[PDB]
Amino acid sequence: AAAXDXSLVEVHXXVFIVPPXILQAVVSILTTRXDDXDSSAASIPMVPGWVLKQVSGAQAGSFLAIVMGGGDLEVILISLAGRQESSIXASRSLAAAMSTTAIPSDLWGNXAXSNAAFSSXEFSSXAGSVPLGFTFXEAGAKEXVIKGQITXQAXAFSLAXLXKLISAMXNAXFPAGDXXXSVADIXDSHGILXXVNYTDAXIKMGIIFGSGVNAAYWCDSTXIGDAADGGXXGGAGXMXICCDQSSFRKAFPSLPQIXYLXTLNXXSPXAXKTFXKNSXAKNXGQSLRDVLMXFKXXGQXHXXXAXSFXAANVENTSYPAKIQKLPHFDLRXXXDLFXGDQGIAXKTXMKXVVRRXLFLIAAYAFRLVVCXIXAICQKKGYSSGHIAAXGSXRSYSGFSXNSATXNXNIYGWPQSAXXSKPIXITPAIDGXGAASXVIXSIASAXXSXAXXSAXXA
Ligand SMILES: Cc1ccccc1C(=O)N[C@@H]1[C@@H](O)[C@H](O)[C@@H](CO)O[C@@H]1O
Repeated sequence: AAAXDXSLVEVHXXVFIVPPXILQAVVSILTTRXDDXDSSAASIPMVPGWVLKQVSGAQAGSFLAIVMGGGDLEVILISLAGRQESSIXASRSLAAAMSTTAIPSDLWGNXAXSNAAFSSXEFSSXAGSVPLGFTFXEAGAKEXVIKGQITXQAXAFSLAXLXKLISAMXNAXFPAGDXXXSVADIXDSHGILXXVNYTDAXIKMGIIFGSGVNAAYWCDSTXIGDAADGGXXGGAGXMXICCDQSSFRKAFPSLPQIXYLXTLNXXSPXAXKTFXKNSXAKNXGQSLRDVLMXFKXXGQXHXXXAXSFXAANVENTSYPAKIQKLPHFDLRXXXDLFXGDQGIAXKTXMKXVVRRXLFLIAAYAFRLVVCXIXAICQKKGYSSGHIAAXGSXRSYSGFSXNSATXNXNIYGWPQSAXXSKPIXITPAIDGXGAASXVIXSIASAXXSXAXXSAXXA
């Protein structure tokens, strides 16, 4: 707007501007950290998915899948057939009071009757008995696919006595009632690599850009450190990994962690998942709020104005999103927002700063966010491929285009349009649902023809 203001704006341009050189530096220690975690030790979990097989698109049949979080349980029935799939679903809301039940039988009892309900709805007969895939985004501890132990409750549950294998926990309540078999317990990122690969052979990774961020890809058993248990395993071929890289650089030798980012760390149930904190859009409204508050204090904006704004995480992700989507010019939509929302009255020169700031903040989450994608392709040597992306942040103003060209940056591609880029980020197929059904079909057979599903016991 005015000189004093433009100055302050260019310095925020210095703070949130992240050049390829930085991105290249980050990507480089990312390769290494990746390696680190596949080795006998390392800070990125890099937990094997136990998906030992590619997948054809020629796999057929009826498969069950569920995923539940706080709120709902999605039960999906999916119909598989020579590279296409038909899903049908239903959701059930967690009985208020579940999450904090004293009795564990309650949770499983819940998923078993919902299951009973869906089948009775869906079949009303049926003879064979169908495999089920449980996507349990919560805590590793898969020894095998058919496994799964709660490491720690996320999503805000707290149910006494579980850090057990959640699997035996649920089937039990099945027999009791009757009809299906839990053949695989998995992660949402795995699911999207898999289901997405069944429909598109060119898929090289499965990534989520939502509240949390993570990715999955296929490594190969001989390039791992798990090599000490196997036998029936092709002796060097096809192992899916759940990176759980939202923790990269908790050591901090290389993310361009600004003062705003330190603060966000601190105020968080502290000091972890720093790659997530620096590229998760879940925190982008709070990063926006901090600079804003910082300029108020230095008396450059919101002169006079009252603050109900100085409330940690008052601004969610939808605030910069909306400010970025502001179509016209005098940024009429932001003024509306700040106003009665916060009851602030800003002039258009401020709105200009608020917008330019949302701008920086979005683009850098989008840029940093692909550093672990290009790290995989490099480490695994994928010169071309498709990255199947899922997450809420992909229905965030210009995120798709941003990471895309961030990638063109890191690599150096001189290409006009995205569609022409060697590695393209495309939308995934359903990770949580179908991906979990496609992994059961894979699983089940391995069991069937008993080929082996985990580390030698
Ligand atoms: C915080 C924590 C600690 C270690 C291992 C798992 C977690 C986690 O929830 N991480 C989840 C991850 O499992 C999931 O794939 C993504 C995308 O949905 O969201 C977070 O990153």
